[PDB]
Amino acid sequence: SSSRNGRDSAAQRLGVKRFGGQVVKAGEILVRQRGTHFHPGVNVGRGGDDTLFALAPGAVEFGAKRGRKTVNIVPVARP
Amino acid sequence: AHKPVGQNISEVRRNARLRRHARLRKKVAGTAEVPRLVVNRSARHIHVQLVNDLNGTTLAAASSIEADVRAIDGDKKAHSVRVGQLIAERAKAAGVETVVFDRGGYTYGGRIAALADAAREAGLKF
Amino acid sequence: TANIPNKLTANVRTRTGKGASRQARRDGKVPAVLYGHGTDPQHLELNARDFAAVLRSHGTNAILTLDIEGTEQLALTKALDVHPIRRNIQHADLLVVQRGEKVTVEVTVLVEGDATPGTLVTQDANTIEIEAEALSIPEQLTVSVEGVEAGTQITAGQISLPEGVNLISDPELLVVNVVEAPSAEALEEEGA
Amino acid sequence: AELKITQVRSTIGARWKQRESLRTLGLKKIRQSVVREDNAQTRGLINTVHHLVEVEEVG
Amino acid sequence: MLIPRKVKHRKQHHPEQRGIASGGTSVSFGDYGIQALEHAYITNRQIESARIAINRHIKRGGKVWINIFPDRPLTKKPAETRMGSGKGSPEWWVANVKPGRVLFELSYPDEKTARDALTRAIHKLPIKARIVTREE
Amino acid sequence: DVRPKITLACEVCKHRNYITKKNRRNDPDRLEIKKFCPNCGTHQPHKES
RNA sequence: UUUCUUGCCGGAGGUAGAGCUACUGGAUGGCCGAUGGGCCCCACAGGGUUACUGACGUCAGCCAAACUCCGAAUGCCGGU
RNA sequence: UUGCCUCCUAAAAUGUAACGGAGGCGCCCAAAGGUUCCCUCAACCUGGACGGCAAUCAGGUGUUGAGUGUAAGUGCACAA
RNA sequence: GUUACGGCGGUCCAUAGCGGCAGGGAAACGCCCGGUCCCAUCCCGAACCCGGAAGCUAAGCCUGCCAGCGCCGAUGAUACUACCCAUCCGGGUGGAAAAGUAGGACACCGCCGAACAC
Ligand SMILES: [Mg+2]
Ligand SMILES: [Mg+2]
Ligand SMILES: [Mg+2]
Ligand SMILES: [Mg+2]
Ligand SMILES: [Mg+2]
Ligand SMILES: [Mg+2]
Ligand SMILES: [Mg+2]
Ligand SMILES: [Mg+2]
Ligand SMILES: [Mg+2]
Ligand SMILES: [Mg+2]
Ligand SMILES: [Mg+2]
Ligand SMILES: [Mg+2]
Ligand SMILES: [Mg+2]
Ligand SMILES: [Mg+2]
Ligand SMILES: [Mg+2]
Ligand SMILES: [Mg+2]
Ligand SMILES: [Mg+2]
Ligand SMILES: [Zn+2]
Repeated sequence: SSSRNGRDSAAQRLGVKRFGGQVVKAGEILVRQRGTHFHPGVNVGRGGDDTLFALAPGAVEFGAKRGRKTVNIVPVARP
Repeated sequence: AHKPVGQNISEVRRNARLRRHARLRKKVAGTAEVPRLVVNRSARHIHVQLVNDLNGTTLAAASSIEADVRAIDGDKKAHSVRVGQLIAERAKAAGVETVVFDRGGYTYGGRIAALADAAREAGLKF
Repeated sequence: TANIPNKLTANVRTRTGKGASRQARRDGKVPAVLYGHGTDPQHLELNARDFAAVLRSHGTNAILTLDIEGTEQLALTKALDVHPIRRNIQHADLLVVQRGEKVTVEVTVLVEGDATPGTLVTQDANTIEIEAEALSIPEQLTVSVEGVEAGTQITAGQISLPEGVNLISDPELLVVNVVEAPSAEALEEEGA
Repeated sequence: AELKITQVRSTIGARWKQRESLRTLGLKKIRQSVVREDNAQTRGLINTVHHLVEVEEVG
Repeated sequence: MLIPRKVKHRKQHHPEQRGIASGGTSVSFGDYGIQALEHAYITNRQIESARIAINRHIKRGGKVWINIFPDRPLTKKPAETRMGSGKGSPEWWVANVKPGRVLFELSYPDEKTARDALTRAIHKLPIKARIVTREE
Repeated sequence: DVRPKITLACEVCKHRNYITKKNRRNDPDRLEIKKFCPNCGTHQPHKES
């Protein structure tokens, strides 16, 4: 006999790439995801594939707004 | 023992305005540099506030409630024109030139458009 | 009806957590919490023999006078953690009560009496929820099925409560269902 | 206070974190002893290697 | 025999025989019951055997509850087959039984006959079990 | 086949500026849309070649 | 010294466990009674009854790698 | 059986094998794309000519159980 | 400054909701009156929009009071667990739920504007 299974797709390496308090440059990808598990917050953009990325440099800050989990960039104080 | 059975039109209207105001707010936000000009329109009056949504603070306000506006002899659009001029003057005194107009969930036109056009005419940039 | 408090010696725990608790049980003590309307949780150990004997004599809802560092406190057994296998009491929740206080308690409904000969009595509620005074809590409520025929459905509203005792469970709860005794044919179908 | 810490067991078979905690305490051979201040950092290192060391309190 | 009418997943990983039962550890329907003291897969054939043993002993005038339903499939490969070529077809239905779980309950007027009946059932089960009452 | 590749050419200068697909049964007619033409440096009508 | 180790601080998570009147399925016994079914009035209509059958609902006891209202310990990323 | 996509296995970052457990793809849409503006399902209860469990109409309850071209998952009622 | 007041916001967005009982109209918010005018209905001035002020707090909105349903929720204990002892089972140090209980809760905070006081 034989199995009708044996198939799978490539692992897509999704997930949080920059965690809380990490300093990021503008443009840096913060999360890779399929829907809006995380929503864009302040100075965070949403890509066409729902990637969240930084619009300005600063520290990554996770927070909740109206229950929706959100990723934010907070400006870091200049030296 | 009268018990109302459904929703009065005023209830439906109130929450539907709030709904579509929230919809507009997804994109329109105010800052100290570019405040949000919020308009509230009643049957009798029209009110405007300049809001900085970062602090949640009002920089300048104007309304048809003011005696200066109540003295106006024209129709409700004429009062809207006066309120538009008053808010531009008070905003420019507050150090503001550029604003983003928030129609408050009402159709852009009529009294709302007459206020916005009077504000533009008095030199608010929007 | 009026119950006298049963005296138990109790000492404040020096240490808390599973290590301390396991050692206490190994040395024959049961850990307990005392908490109250006064919002002042105390961590105690009771002697396992004495506490178990009180529960055997006066049931799960026994009223106790605890002796804590020489101060007597009135308390009610709120809840018991019993290990499913060893059947030992792991932990006790004790609620402080002042005399004359209303307490909501679950009491055991016993069934007494010879049902009509072709009858099987099935008890569907082990317990009913009651409001009573701290000292008036009956240790067991008895319902009599001495005569009822098949089809009868003793409900919670039909059970005698002493004075002071109020029913909090809704009256529609079936406590006893009386059914005509299954034939051998019905035993063979049931659970097939 | 001070703690005298003596290595009692081999590092053979010990995990990376255990072996490196011994290095961080300054222990490199069985029966070697180091003197360390009793602080949180020192306690955490001891907790990682408590089965490999003997701890004695000084003062 | 007890079989589920349908299952969403007909080929399942084996149930894990770890931990003490957290649910169904007391007698809730009858006055007597059988409490498991060991881990096992109890099959529907064992349940049937045990239930009929209880019925035969009491003859009539009692009620038997089965607190456990064998909805977990175990597969089997065809005989004399090499390893590989896909997972076998479902063959047995079992309940994952943990110590503390009450498996059977009985209501009967006579305690002596009730205990004997439950003993007859215990000898049918793959595990060690004791008789437990509603009382503390 | 069902959705063949079509080339859009500028009506003015006829440079083949774009390539896209259409269902030829849903749109038998030659597709006509406005597109930016680099040669002309302005949006112009483009038509399927 | 950027590596590693230990303490502390900032993070995301859905495993262990647990829970399910929180969803999708499985599922035990009561209670209630649509639904067919039998029968009496007898017209096929409107109704009154039955050792049948049982939806939906409700009370109590449960189960799941591809269930989750919940949810660790560890591990991982960063800062110090 | 061989490439690609989704889930579980996978041990709460990522990754993770087997002739392990389940499915899908080799397109489709000139709008089912862009933008502006507006709206809120499904199910259930009640009333109404054909018309019935269910067509279209009216009122009420209903926060999401509907719907998202097409597998599955993550999302989406603020709507996607 | 004080108000059964009108807006715009905020809260890791229900401790804020749902529901019940009672009450409020000074300026506001509202229903409300009416389609000549900008504008509007896949039909309908119902809605959207405009022009008004005869009526009314009956609803929305607002205030007070109920723990009935939702919601939040310890302490302790347990389950589980990292590391370490332990020839089979178990145990120690550290972390520590879910459920349940005591109980909380009929929201709270910021800016502007009314009206009245000064
Ligand atoms: Mg995948
Ligand atoms: Mg896109
Ligand atoms: Mg795309
Ligand atoms: Mg070794
Ligand atoms: Mg359970
Ligand atoms: Mg077409
Ligand atoms: Mg977390
Ligand atoms: Mg599990
Ligand atoms: Mg799970
Ligand atoms: Mg992973
Ligand atoms: Mg992992
Ligand atoms: Mg490999
Ligand atoms: Mg007035
Ligand atoms: Mg009208
Ligand atoms: Mg009123
Ligand atoms: Mg706790
Ligand atoms: Mg909890
Ligand atoms: Zn051209």
